[PDB]
Amino acid sequence: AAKDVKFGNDARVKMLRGVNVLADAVKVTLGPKGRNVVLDKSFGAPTITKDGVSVAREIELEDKFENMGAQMVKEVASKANDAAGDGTTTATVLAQAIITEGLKAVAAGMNPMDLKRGIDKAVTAAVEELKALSVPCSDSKAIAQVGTISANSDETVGKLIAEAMDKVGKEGVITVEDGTGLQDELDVVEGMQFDRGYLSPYFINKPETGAVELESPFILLADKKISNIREMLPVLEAVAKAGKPLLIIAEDVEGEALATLVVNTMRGIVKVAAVKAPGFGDRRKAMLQDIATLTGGTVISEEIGMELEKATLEDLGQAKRVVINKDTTTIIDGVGEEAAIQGRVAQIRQQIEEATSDYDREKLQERVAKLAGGVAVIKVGAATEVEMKEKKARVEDALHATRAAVEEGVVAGGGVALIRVASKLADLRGQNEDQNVGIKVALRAMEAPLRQIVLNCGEEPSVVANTVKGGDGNYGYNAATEEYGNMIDMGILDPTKVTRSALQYAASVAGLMITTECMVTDLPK
Amino acid sequence: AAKDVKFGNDARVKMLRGVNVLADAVKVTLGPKGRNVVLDKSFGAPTITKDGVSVAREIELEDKFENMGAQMVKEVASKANDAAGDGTTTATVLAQAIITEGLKAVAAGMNPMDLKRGIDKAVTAAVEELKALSVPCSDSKAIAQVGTISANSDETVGKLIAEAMDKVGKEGVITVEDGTGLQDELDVVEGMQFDRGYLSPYFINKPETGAVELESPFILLADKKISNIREMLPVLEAVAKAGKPLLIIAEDVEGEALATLVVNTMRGIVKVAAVKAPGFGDRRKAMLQDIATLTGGTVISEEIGMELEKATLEDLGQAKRVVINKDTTTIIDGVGEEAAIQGRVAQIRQQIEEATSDYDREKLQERVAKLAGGVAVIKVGAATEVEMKEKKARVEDALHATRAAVEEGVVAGGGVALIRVASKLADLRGQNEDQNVGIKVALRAMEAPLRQIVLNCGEEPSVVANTVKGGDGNYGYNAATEEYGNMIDMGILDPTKVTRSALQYAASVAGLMITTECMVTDLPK
Amino acid sequence: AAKDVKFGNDARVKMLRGVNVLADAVKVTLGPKGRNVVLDKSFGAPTITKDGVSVAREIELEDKFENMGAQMVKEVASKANDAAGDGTTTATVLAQAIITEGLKAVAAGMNPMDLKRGIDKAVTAAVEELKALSVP
Amino acid sequence: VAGGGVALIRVASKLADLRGQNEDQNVGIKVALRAMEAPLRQIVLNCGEEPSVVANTVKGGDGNYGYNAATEEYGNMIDMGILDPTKVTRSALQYAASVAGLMITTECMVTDLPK
Amino acid sequence: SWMTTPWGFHLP
Amino acid sequence: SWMTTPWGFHLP
Repeated sequence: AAKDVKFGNDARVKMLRGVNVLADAVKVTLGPKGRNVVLDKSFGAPTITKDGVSVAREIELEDKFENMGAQMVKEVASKANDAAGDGTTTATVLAQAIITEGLKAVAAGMNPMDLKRGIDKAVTAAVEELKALSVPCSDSKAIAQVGTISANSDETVGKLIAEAMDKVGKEGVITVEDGTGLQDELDVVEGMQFDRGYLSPYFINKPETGAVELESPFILLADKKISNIREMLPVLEAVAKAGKPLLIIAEDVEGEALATLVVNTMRGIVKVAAVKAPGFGDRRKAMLQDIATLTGGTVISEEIGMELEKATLEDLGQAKRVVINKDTTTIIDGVGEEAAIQGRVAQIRQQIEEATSDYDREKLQERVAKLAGGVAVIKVGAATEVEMKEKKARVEDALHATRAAVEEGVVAGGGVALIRVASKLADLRGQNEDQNVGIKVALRAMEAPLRQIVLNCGEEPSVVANTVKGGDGNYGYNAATEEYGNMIDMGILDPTKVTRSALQYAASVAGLMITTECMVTDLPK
Repeated sequence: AAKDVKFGNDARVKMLRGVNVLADAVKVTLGPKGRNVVLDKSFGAPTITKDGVSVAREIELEDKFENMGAQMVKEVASKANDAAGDGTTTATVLAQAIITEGLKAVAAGMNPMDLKRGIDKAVTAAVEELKALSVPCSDSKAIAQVGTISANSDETVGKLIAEAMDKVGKEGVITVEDGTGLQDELDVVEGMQFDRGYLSPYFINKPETGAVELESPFILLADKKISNIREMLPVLEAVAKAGKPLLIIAEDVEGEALATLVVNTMRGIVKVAAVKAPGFGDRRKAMLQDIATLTGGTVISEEIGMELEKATLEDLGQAKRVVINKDTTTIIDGVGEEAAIQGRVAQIRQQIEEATSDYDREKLQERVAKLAGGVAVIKVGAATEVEMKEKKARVEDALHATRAAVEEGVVAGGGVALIRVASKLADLRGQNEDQNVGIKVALRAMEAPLRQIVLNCGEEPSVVANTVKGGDGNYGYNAATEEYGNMIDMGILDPTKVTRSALQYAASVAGLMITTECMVTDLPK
Repeated sequence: AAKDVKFGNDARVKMLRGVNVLADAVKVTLGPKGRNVVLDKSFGAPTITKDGVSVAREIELEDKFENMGAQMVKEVASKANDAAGDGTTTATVLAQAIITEGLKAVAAGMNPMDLKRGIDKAVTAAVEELKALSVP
Repeated sequence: VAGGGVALIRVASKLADLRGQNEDQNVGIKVALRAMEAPLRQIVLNCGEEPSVVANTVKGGDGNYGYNAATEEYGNMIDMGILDPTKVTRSALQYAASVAGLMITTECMVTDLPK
Repeated sequence: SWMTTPWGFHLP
Repeated sequence: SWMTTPWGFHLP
C-alpha cells in the first residue's frame, strides 16, 4: 500500500498534536481530585472511569501521524505500568512536558542530539538524587503503614501484608485468593513462580486483571519446541475428557501450535494456556525438572524419546491453581510429593556444596530458594460478594505497593520528591548551550505532576508550586484536605521505584521523539 | 490494462522526485549521529529505527513514476547490501548525488551517453585509486581490531573471530550459534556451505535474519528436476510422521512443486525448504555425491532408476543444522561417517593427482577444501536471553565485517577514503566536454557521504569537508566525539569492498537513470 | 474605516514575512558582485539597477501586515541613509538577520524585553570595540 | 575600518565573553553577535563562493585579513584598498538594532480592512 | 476446511 | 478443490 512520508517540522507538529490529545485525555485523572472520563462502549451506558490506563487504552485518532504520536506515548506509559505497577498517568504527564519543551527548543533551532544528551544527563543525576532521598521501608511497621495507606487507610490489609511477608520473607511469593468466611486466612503451600508470559493475550480469561487463571489444571511439560499440533492432539483429548484446564510449559510453541490452541480456547473446548519454558541451556532443563518434581509430573523430553503424542494423563502433573500474568506465571499448591521436593532441594544444595564458580552457586541457590520457599495464599474475608471483590482488589493493590516499597524504599508523594530533586540539581551543566537547555527542560518538566495535581484540585498551580519549592524536606501540599504539611506525616507516600521508572521511561520516549526526523505511514485512503 | 507513457523531461522529473523522496527518507540515518525514522505498523506502537534497510523497505509512493524511481534506487541499494553486507545508506546517498547532478546536466543539454561514459571512467579510476589506498588486514591483530571495532569495541568478540579464523583458516566457513552457559565456545564440525539460494522467500522462518533455519533436519537429494509433487508425497509423509524438517537439494524444482511445498510450510505441516543443486554438468553430480557422503545419505538419481516416490527415510541423510541465507546454504555437523568423508577426500585428491588441465585441478582442489575444511561453530556465551541475542547479533556483524576486511583490506572510514580518492583524480579528463562534466559530477558526488554524516552530526558540512580535504592521509572528522584526527588511529575503519561496491552500484544505477528516455506504467485508476 | 487587529504570534509571522520579502529583494545587490533587480515603470523598458535604495523604494506588498513589516524596515534603512550617506543595504541585511533570530527566540518562549536588553548591550559593546578598532 | 564586513566580524569575535543578567539576555547577545557576520556572508554569496567557508577563514585570521570579492582572493583589506568609514558601519548597526528591538517587542498590530 | 474430531477439536 | 490426505497434506 502506498505510503505517505513527512519530514522534519511537519512530522514533529503532527506528533506534538497527537501527544497533546492523548495527554489531555489522560492527565485529568491524576491525583485524588481527578476528574471523570466518559468512554463509549458498543452498547448500553458508557463507562465512567478515573483510571488513566483505561482512558489511554481507548485513545487513538483518525490522523495517521497523530496516531503515531499517541501510540508512541502509550507504549512507554504501558512500559512504566509493567515495571512498577503504578504511575502511568505520572509518566504520561512527564513525557508530555518533556516532549513539548524539547520540540519547542528544536523548532527554535537547537541540535536535537545535544538536547537528548542534556535530558539524559539531567535524568541520570535526578535518579541519583532520588535514590539518595529515599528512606528504607523494610521495617514491619513500615510494611503495615504502606499497606494501610495503599488500601485507603485500612488496618486489616496492612496486617495481612505484613504477616505474609514475615511468614514467607520479603522476597517470597504472595498470591491473593478469595476466602470462604468473613475471617481472613493466610497460609503457605508448595509452589513457586517463574518469569514467563503467555504467548498470546487470547488465553486471558480475566480481562479486568489481564491474567490467565486456571483452577486445578493439568500441566504438560515438554523439553522440545512444540509444533505440529497433530502431535498435541491426544493429550488434549485426554485432558478435555477429564474436564480440566491445561498449562503447557514448552521450550517454544511455534506457529500453528499456539493459533490452534487459541482457536480451541475461544471456541470453548479445552482451557489450555501455553507458556515458554523458563531459563535456557542446561538451566532450562534443570528448572524444568524442578517444576516436574514440584508438580509431581514427568518431563516429556524428546531427546530420550517420550514421543509427545504418546503422553498420558499420568505424565502430566497437577496443581491447585496457576496464574499467568503479563511476565510471570505462578504455580500454587502443586500435587507433587513433599518427599520428592525435599529430595530435590537436598540434591540442589549438594550441587551447591561442590559448586566451583560464583555463578553456579548463585544459580543453584536461586533454585533452592524457589523450591523451598513456597507461595503465601491470602484468603480475603468478608460478608458478601461486593465486599469480597473490593477487599481482594484493595489487598492486591496494597501488595503491589508494598512490594515496590520493599524493593526501593519510599519518598514523599504528590510530586514533592521530584520537585526536591529538581531543586537539588539547579547547578548541573552540559558541554554546550543546547545541553544546558535540555537540562533545564528536564528540570522544568520535573515539576509537572504536582502542578497537574493542583490544577485538578482547583487551586492555582504556580502559587502552590512556588510555596512547595520554598519549603524543604517533606513539606508538601495535600490535595485531599487542601492544606500544607509534612507529606510523610500525613501518609502521602510513593515508592521510589514508581517515580524512578516514570521519569526514566518518560525521558526515553521524549528523546526518541525529539531525535525523530522522518515518519512513514499508510495513505489516508 | 491501459498504459500511461511519459517521454524525456517529464519522465526524468518524475524519477528525480521519487529518488529524492526515498533518499531523504533514508539518508537521515547515516553515521553514528543518525536520526530516528518512525515506521507505522498494522497495529500497536510504530517501530522507531535508525537502520537504512528497514526504512528503504517500506518506502513506495502512490505516483507510479515516482514509485519507479524509488524502486530502481532501492534495487541497487539491496544489490550493494547482498554484495558486501553493509553500506546500503552510503550507496543510496551516492546514487542520489550522482543522479541529481547527472539529471541537471542532461536538462542543461548535454549528451547522456557521454555523461554516462565520463561517470564510468571516473568510477573505474576511483576503484583503482581505492585499491591502491587500501592497507592489508590479514594479520591476526588486525582481525581482533576489526572484530572489536565492529562490535562496539568489545574485546571478546574480536578474540572469538580471530580464534575461529585461525582454527579454520581465513577462507573457512564460520557460523554463529547460541551457547549454553555464560562462557563462549568455539569448535569445528563436519560440514560445508555451497552458493545456492531458496527458490522463494516463503520458507524464511527467521524474518529478522532473512534466512531459513532447520534444526536436525532430513536432507532429500535428487539428481533430477523435481516436479509432479505426487512423486514427492511419500517422502513428505515419512518426514512429517518423524517430526523433522526437510532440506531438498534438487537440480531444479519446477512450478507446482515449490508452490505446493510453500503452501504446506505456511499451513504448518512439514518444514521443508527446497534449494537448487550446486554446480552444473558432471560437476553438479560430483558435488551432489560429495554432499551425500558428507551427510551420510544416498543420492536419488533417476538415471539409474531410484524412482523418487520409492525413497525411504534411510535414503535421506541427516545433519545437525542447515541455514539457507540469500545466496548460500550451510550444512553444519552432518551425520555422515568420518571414514566415508575421509575416503571421499582421498578419492578427490587422487583425481587431482592424474588431473590434466588446470581447470580440473582447481575444481577438484575446491571440492577437497570444501569437504576437508569443516565449519566453525561459535557458541555465544552470556547470562540472560537479551544478552544472548545482543551478543549473537554483535558477533555476526563482526564476522561479516572481518570477512570483508580479510577479502579486500580496510580504508579510512567516515567517507574519508572517498574524499582522498576524489582529490587524487582532479586531473582526469574525457574525450569531450560532456565526458569531463560527467567526470566532475562523479568526483563531486564522491564527497556526499561525509557531508551527510556531518549534517546529521549538526555541524556545517562545507566547513568540515574543506578541512578534511585540506589535510592528507587518514586525517578525518570523528562525529562521535566531534573532533579531528587520524581516522585509523581512532578506530573508524571501513572495509574496502563495502565502499567499492557502494560506489560501483551507485554508478550503475545513475547511468541507467541518466540514459532513460521513456517510461511506461499502469494507468492511475 | 473598520480595522483588523492581530495579536502576538500571528502579527509576528506577518511582520517576518514582510521583512523577508523586502530583504530578499534588496540584499542581492550587496557588494561588488551584486545582482541586478528589474523594476517596472509605467511605460517603456523597465529600469535595471544594482542600487539598494532604488529597489527598497518600490517595495510594498498587498497584504497590510506584511506591508507594515516592509515599511518599518525601510524606515530605518532610510534613517541610516540620511545619517552617513551609505550602507542602506548593509543596515537592511543586519536588520533582517537580527529580526529573524529574535523572532525565532521569541517563538521559542523567551522574554522579549530581556532579548531587547541583550541586543542593546551587545550593540553598545560592539560600538565601543568598533571605535577602538578605527584608525585616524 | 576594514571593509567587506571584516570590521564587524572582528568586533563580534572580540565580544565572545559578554554576558547578561539571565539566560534570555545571553541569548539576545548571541543573536546580535551572530547577526554581525551577515554582511560578509551575503557579499560572499553574491560572489558565488561558499559563505560558511569564507566566513570561517576570515574568522581564523586576524587584523585586516579579509576576502576580496572583486578578485576572489584573501589579503589585508586595508592594503588592497577595501575601506569603510567607521560612521557608516556604526550607524547601520545602531539603526538595525533599534528596528529589531521595536519589532521584537511588538505585541499587537492594527491595520485597515482588506476591502 | 477445518477438520473436526469426534470429540469436537476444530483442527485448522 | 484442494485434496487433503489423511495425514493432512493440502494437495492443490
